[PDB]
Amino acid sequence: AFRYTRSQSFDIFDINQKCFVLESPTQLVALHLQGPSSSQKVRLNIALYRPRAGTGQMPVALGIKGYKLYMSCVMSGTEPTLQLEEADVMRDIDSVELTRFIFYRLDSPTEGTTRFESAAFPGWFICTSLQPRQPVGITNQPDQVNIATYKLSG
Repeated sequence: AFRYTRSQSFDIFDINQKCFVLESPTQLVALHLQGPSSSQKVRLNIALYRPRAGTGQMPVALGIKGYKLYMSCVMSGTEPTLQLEEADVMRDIDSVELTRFIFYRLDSPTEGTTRFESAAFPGWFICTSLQPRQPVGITNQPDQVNIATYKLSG
């Protein structure tokens, strides 16, 4: 279904200039990182895939750079949930199960912004809260009382 092509490291901020930090090994939070603290900003190692749902094709996996984690979308209880999993780099994504790691990177090239739509959960997008220091999650209402728009730089 998808084969790995290459990775590239990016800084990422949401549209309100919050960055990601790894609050605990299983949870990202978004905050305005500043002042006087030891919290380390997360960079993404974005693995680009080639193919072998409403979805704009640039399928990617999102590695949490330096922490040996990849983002995934999975059912928890009865609700789609963003999680972070210890996973090695995957050459092949060739099952419904492994599709949990794939997002479509949706760039708005003119504006230089990006959204990330789950491949396992089409219609669900990676989002942050309007409030700082809350978990990064997924939503089927992107940018509606949350932020689902990012600016990447590499």
